[PDB]
Amino acid sequence: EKLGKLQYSLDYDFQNNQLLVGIIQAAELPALDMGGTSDPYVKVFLLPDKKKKFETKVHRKTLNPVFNEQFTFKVPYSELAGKTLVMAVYDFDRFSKHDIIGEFKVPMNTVDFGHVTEEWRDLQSAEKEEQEKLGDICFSLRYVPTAGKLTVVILEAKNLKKMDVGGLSDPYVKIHLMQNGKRLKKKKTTIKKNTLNPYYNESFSFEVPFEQIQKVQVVVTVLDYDKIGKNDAIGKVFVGYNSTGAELRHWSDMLANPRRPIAQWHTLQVEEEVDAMLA
Amino acid sequence: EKLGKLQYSLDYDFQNNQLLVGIIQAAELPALDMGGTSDPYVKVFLLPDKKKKFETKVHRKTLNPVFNEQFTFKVPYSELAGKTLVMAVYDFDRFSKHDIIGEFKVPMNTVDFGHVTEEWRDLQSAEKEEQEKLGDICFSLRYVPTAGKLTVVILEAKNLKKMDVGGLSDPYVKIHLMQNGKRLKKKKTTIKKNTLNPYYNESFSFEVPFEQIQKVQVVVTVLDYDKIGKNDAIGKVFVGYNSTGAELRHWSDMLANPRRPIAQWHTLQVEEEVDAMLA
Ligand SMILES: [Cl-]
Ligand SMILES: [Cl-]
Ligand SMILES: [Cl-]
Ligand SMILES: [Cl-]
Ligand SMILES: [Cl-]
Ligand SMILES: [Cl-]
Ligand SMILES: [Cl-]
Ligand SMILES: [Cl-]
Repeated sequence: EKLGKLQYSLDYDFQNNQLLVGIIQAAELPALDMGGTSDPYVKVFLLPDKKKKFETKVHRKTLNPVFNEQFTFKVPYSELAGKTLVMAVYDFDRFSKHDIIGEFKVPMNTVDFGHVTEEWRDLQSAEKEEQEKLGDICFSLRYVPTAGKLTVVILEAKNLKKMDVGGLSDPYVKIHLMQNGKRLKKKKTTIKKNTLNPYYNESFSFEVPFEQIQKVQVVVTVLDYDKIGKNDAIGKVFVGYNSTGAELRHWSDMLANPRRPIAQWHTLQVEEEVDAMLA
Repeated sequence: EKLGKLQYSLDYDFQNNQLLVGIIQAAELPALDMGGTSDPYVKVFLLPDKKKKFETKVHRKTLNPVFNEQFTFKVPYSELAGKTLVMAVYDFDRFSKHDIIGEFKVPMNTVDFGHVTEEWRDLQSAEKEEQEKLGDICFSLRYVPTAGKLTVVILEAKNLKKMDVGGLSDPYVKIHLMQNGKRLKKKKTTIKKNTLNPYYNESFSFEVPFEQIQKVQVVVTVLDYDKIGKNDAIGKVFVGYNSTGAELRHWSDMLANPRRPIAQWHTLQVEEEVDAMLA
């Protein structure tokens, strides 16, 4: 099955005890018949912990993307056995999908370290990818340059994780406007009870002058409401400064289409790893 | 004449007394040079400076590039009159074609500040672009990941500026391997006398382990030899970390084609402005 090639680099840096993964480029990706081209990007992670995933920038309308991106996994050399590098090429669109054009796995036991690995390898078929299920959140972003008004509409969520024993969840979403690690504003949606697919369609606005929009970050977190007890977050995602892949594309599209609300689905990630990226 | 559209943003930031220029995207670029498409990028400068230009990343094989890039010009509001913003869309080539697809000028006197300008405007015809003439330098880059060997071959130069009264120049080139503002190595070619188009074809090597190649910078400077007196640089250019446009493409191509020498012509820039970018 012809799915194209991926050029990558692999190297263990004994100095800083970290694995270096390079996503150079992909070639000959399958040509769509329902679209024409693809908006490819690569997710990079190490099994068995599909918690931490990295993403390349999403490339527009192409079957031969050149990424030139580097990623890092802090792992002690003596803990490499049992781990597998996964490089999945996704086809972007504003949906929850997970359209895996193809992928390439590299079991650490097949790698000759102490020498730099850099090569092309054919992409293999794959429908589902090892993923931690927390659900998807859907929201729209709209920015009016002149007025300096940022509008975030929390539309809906689906397949949320079950936070209530012998039940579902009581999901609510809160937004955090941030700038340089500093919390500028907070917002919270109403609470929906007993559901994994809440529908909100609640709009919120912020005042972000054009001279700042380029430095802020909008953090969206979905949590479960618990009357008697702590409200545990089920997952989060953020867009704006330093965001990557799909999140960066969402933010960019917003800036490219002033005055228009761009809606898009995002895959929720574990609160801990998203916080490290906002760090 | 159909040359495509450019979407840009313009705004004066009275807070930091600087002009903000945004190059969002271009559409319908004419299907020309290099076959089916082009490798577009935009040079941005404020006339009558002409000496300081900025460049967007070069986008591969496309007639509808989305840049999402921001640039800054520190200019006092009271010194804006008499200045013109120039946004020229070039088509990338490894030769010294300096081919302009189209351009769009914005005289400051036509801008209504105190309000964000963001729009599309058709590109206009243009052959030559206001340029400070210093000449072009041609060199090749080759990198061997495993061996950690970086090879720079100074091939030749052309149209060098005349540094000798009632004569031409006595050009020589020196290379600076840098890392984090720190000078790691130096190299110098032989000296060619009385010429504006010297031919060198001199090769040099550096030891840059794979775990560092991603952080170094190769600075190439062309100077005029003067026996009795100071050797004045005619111009320079650099590639690697933080390099942009054509320079970044050269560096990337090197990394994408290990073990192969990638040759390319570069337009020399004034020593002062290049140093500010290496700052
Ligand atoms: Cl293509
Ligand atoms: Cl690309
Ligand atoms: Cl690279
Ligand atoms: Cl939907
Ligand atoms: Cl293994
Ligand atoms: Cl293969
Ligand atoms: Cl593009
Ligand atoms: Cl933008």
